[PDB]
Amino acid sequence: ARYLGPKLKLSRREGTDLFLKSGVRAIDTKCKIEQAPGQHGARKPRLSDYGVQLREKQKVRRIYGVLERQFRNYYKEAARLKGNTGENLLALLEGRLDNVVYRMGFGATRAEARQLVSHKAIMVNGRVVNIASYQVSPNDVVSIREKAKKQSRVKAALELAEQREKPTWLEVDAGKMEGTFKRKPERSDLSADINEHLIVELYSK
Amino acid sequence: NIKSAKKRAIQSEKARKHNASRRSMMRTFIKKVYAAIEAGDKAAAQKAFNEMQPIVDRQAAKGLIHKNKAARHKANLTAQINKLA
Amino acid sequence: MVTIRLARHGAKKRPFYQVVVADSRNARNGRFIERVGFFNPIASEKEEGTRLDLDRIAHWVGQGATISDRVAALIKEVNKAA
Amino acid sequence: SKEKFERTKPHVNVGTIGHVDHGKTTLTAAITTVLAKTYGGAARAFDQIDNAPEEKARGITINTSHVEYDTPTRHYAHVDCPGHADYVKNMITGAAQMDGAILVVAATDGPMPQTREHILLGRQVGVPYIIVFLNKCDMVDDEELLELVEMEVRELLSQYDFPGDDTPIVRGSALKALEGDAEWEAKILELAGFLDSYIPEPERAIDKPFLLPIEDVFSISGRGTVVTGRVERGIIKVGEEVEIVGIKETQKSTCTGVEMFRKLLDEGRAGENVGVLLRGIKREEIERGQVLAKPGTIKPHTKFESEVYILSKDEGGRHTPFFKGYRPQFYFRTTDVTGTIELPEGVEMVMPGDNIKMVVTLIHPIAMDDGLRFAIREGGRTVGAGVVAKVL
Amino acid sequence: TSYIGGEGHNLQEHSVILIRGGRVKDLPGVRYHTVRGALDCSGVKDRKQARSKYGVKRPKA
RNA sequence: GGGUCGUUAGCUCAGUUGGUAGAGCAGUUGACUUUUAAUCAAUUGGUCGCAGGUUCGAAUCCUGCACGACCCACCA
RNA sequence: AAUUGAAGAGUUUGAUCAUGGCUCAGAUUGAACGCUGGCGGCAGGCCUAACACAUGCAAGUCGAACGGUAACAGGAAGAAGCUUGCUUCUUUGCUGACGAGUGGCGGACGGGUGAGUAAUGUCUGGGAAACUGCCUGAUGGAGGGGGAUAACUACUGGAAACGGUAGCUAAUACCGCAUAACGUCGCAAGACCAAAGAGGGGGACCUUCGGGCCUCUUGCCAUCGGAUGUGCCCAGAUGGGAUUAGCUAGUAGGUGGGGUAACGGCUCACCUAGGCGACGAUCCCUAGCUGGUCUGAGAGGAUGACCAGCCACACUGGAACUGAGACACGGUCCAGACUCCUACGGGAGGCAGCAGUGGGGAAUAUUGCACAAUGGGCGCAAGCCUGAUGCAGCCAUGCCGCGUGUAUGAAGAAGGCCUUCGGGUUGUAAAGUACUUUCAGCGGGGAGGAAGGGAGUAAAGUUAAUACCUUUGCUCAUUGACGUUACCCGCAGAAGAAGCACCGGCUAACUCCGUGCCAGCAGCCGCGGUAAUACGGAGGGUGCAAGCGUUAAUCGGAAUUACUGGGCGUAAAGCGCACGCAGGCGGUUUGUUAAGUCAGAUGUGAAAUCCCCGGGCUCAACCUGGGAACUGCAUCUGAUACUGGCAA
Ligand SMILES: Nc1nc2c(ncn2[C@@H]2O[C@H](COP(=O)(O)OP(=O)(O)CP(=O)(O)O)[C@@H](O)[C@H]2O)c(=O)[nH]1
Repeated sequence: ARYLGPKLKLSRREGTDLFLKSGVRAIDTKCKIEQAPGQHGARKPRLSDYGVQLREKQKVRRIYGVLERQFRNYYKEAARLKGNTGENLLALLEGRLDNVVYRMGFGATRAEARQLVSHKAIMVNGRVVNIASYQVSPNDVVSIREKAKKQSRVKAALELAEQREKPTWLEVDAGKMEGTFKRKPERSDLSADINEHLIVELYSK
Repeated sequence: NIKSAKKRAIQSEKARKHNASRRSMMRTFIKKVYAAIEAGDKAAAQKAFNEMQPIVDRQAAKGLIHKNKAARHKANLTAQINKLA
Repeated sequence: MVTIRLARHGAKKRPFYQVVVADSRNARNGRFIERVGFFNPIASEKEEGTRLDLDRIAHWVGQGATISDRVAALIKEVNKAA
Repeated sequence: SKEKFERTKPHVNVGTIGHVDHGKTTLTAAITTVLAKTYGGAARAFDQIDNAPEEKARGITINTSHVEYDTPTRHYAHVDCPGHADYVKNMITGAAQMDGAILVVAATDGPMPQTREHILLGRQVGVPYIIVFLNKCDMVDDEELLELVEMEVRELLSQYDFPGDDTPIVRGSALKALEGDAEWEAKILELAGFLDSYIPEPERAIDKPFLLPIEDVFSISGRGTVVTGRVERGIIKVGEEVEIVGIKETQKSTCTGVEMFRKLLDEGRAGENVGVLLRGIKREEIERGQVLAKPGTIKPHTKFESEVYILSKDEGGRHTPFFKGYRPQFYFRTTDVTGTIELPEGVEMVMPGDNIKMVVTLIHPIAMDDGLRFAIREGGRTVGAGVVAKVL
Repeated sequence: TSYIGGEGHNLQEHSVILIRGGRVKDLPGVRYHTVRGALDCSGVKDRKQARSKYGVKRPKA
């Protein structure tokens, strides 16, 4: 269900630093970034309309490792909602459990985030969860269970998190790695640039 | 068929046989009156009408006649005899 | 003969009994006059799990419908006062 | 479904062999009625034995017929094999369900080609001791000529290494036997006595991984695919999923049945001759000639090496040596797979009498095991007998 | 009258095979396809690309 | 599993009384010609469906088999 | 809070714009096939042969209806071996219980298939000439008599099945006599009609010592209700063909008789000679219908497998009986075909009930467990049956979730691969290395589904009664099919778990080597003739994910059937033109009416399903409360400008 392939290859495909390989060493710098999609990166794309739409759709899915059919499930779920669908879908994607756990800082990469949920570590409302597709309910808390706490990794996992932008819609105890969920993530804060405008057009046909 | 309910078959057999005889005797007291009306023996016809009166109701009371048919026989047959009474 | 019984709904391993008024000569989940409330025996210790439309119960039983012993014990569960 | 069977006594694998048209099936009728008088009941009539009507148009048992009889000591699953030279391949198949039989040869004839043919292959299939019952002794009351018969059979067994000294050579008649005469009927009783005595009860492991060479698939209209086979080793219950191993590429199958000669049974045991139902299988998926066995414990290959002997014309074999391109059939208990003759560097041809060694290349992959013996038949008669040495 | 796919085949007068619908618009009348890798028309020999089609197994290694 | 008849160059297929493998088109290759086609010629083809037995001589006859087809039982 | 919703491209031509065909990008399925594959949850799983069938099972129960007791454990009179009450055992229905049988109830329910049926069916909403077991309420009764018969004995036909004849006997079986009213016939007076007894407990009374008797639970009988189910009628809607235009003679109706629960040509008799049709009759083809499902911007079109309602059928065709109800799946009678047994004279059987098999086909499963829970039939109850149902199994068939790991990592290696053989790429990828260990696998803890029922005991009603019985607490033992349960803990080591289609443009992503209009490819345009971005393979890369493609069917794009929303001087398309019936359309004024119309209220539009907002399974799928909608239709009352009817 996970891509689980070379996490920097997806980077060069879009050329964008999708923070897949964020880990310990802050910046990538060891792959000749931006100009190395595959074997023939010499050809600058004519890139048709469907391309910019697809390379936008993929780009978003690459940031969180979301599968197409599963992403489309998130899509109609965003459509039946009121307001601006382009904003409703992003909050749904941002509201992922592993996503919030990452945003709290419990891991340098989202890779560990999804992996952490699966191995009986993350505990919300005193209830251990293994489903990464868990839409986080409004105004809650998140934490790590004792018998899986700070196993030489968890502390260092929050190391890069110090130099992150550190979002607003959440906080953390950080003494036990106990995050705290607040309001839903607003559009203006998230995305930064990734055009959700293109995404809604794509699936509409 | 292969069933303990084969008894319900022979019971319906034992039923229909006795049920036939009573229904048979009932209709003959009816035809007797009709035969009389064919002539116009209001004396004997009325007598036969009175004669079949206790036997017509008894059958409907047992579960033979649907008592709506019974009521009809006491009405239309009366309509026949009174028309020549 | 009309009666009050359960309707056995809900998924596999998770029964959601619908206390319904219907004729005994019908199917379990078959044709029914009206579902007179519901009942969930496994509605984990929370807000709901049992609702009997007491209004039509007295009305229908006061017509010829017999309550089933399960629901009869459920009337002892919904306790007219408790 | 009918009658669940009881584990009273060991399931011994016996039967009959012999020269064509020598009343082997005839004796079969008498032995069963013996236990219908000395035991509870096991009687079988000559006509009841012959299952096919075409066998009632020739008298020869074209389709191998099994009968059932049991002594007050042990049970005996019988295998009446035809003596016809044109029906020896069917004989070798049923030989994978015997450990000792009854050499039924007409007393007036003596050791002949087809008597000699069925005996050699016996060793190559796994049949060590066979008590010889010579039938038709109501027409040849001459002791002197017949003393040579019992004499030369012991010599005939020595020709094929069978120690004919311990095995009794018995004379008797089946005519008066089954037909009510107290005399020859009691002579069959002699066969009822020797059967329990001489041949002991070899220890067929019921704990060893499941193995059952497919004897013959039966059309049980009502249950589906039912197949019989000798559970030479192990046990099997109504529910364990085993595979179909052999010619076709192996796959599993649930054993939803265990029955013995139309009699019910819960679980199987070693050395047992029983029929088992296989869940959701076409009649032609599994086929007469393969092997049923436990999954994950056996792998099949095609080649193996062997020390081979060719029948000389003195014993009844072919005439000349065979050259490269010759492809007879090697028989592994119940399989008639054709095998190309790979002669190594030096021996370009094998004379009818060479005990040479060479590599074998069959046409179909069978569950390989170094040691499995095989009979070689082609041209109407036997062209060899050998043993698997090494698989590649 | 369906077209026999695969660069080379092994069918002959009987071969009970499977037939999938497919016109060719290359040969008139032909509007069907033989199912390569079916009942009798087995997998095309030496195929590495598109083995879901042609019914070819995954390489030995 | 049984017993009865088939299988031969690229193709359609030969080879009677057991004497030694090819015929008509061709697949293809050169020529005529708008390319040709046709056809004239050129090249070729089987370990006689696998082999063995009797054979001086076996594609012919004697069976057992892979690939086909009919009836016979196939009834733990 | 309850529909915020619509895309195109390639292709005729030298090239252009139109018209107009074709084709695909999407999604869906009761899908199969190929390649592949780790597990789990929740659904689905013969659409073809309404073809045929071995075996097991699918509806039996009540002794609180009765005579009985052939069985089973006891009681009792006796007996015998011999440890004279230790036990052996014949009697015996006296008990607990219970075959066969008589009787009562159900078996017409639930289950299955969709052949037939084009409308006697369905869906929608009104109507009146209807019947109604069990359940519930209420008004009276529940008196007294009679003749057989099953069982069981005996003789006995027949292969068997199935019987026959002569004796024996009961009942809540059957039949009279009586008695009846607000019941039935009749305008009325009058006339006529019903039945059933058992079970528990017991003081006085009383024992022909069976019991009469007191009392309670219950059942039976008759009348009026109600509920429910069901029958019945009317209008409308509910597929194709006009290359079917005519159809019919109980056919259209009256009266009279008969018949049904009910009215009726439902059926006869006489008479009338009509009635059905162009807003499509009849005949033929095809077909289960509806809520809904798929798709669609909506409108529609197609479909309607499943869940659910209704309808039809039960080997084929027909008929009838018992019964409240069938004109009947596991009922009968007969004829026929197909099978089985045969003693050859004669019978026996219907898997389209759950599994299962043969055959068919591209195509789909266990001859599992249990009535634990729900429902149903019987019964006072306990209990018994239940292939409905609740589960388990088989299968990637679908929907959803998770995992196969993560981090560091330049030596920018090995090798594959391309080359301007500089270099690049594969490639943080791997290795090495730091940690984590989900699910599987093994070893241990462990909910919830379970409400009851049973016995004992307490109190409250009832009654002569502290008894019997009903209601309500306490207590004990408990009641688990699933079940190696949900879930949790531990152990082990990254070890067991990633492939599949494609890369000319459509439409995401490139070259080399080789084959030479050969092999080949393909949805459309189309590619291949010695240097192929499409063929075969290699490298790289893309899409997707336990799935991916292919085939097929449905719809959309298709505004190429256009109502919403198209065309007709020439692209297909104005009849050659005119008169003219039905039909459709209709100037202007006043007034009225209120069918159409509009507004409001009400009944219904079933539920499940789609939509909104919440809740519970670790989340989801799914289950799911409440609401919304169900666009319709009927009725009453209003507005009455407009269309229409009617008057000048
Ligand atoms: N003298 C004598 N002749 C006998 C006796 N029994 C049989 N025969 C004959 O022996 C012959 C073989 O009979 P058969 O029963 O076919 O034998 P088989 O054992 O089936 C033979 P095949 O091997 O062909 O199948 C027949 O001729 C039979 O009549 C016997 O007791 N005595």
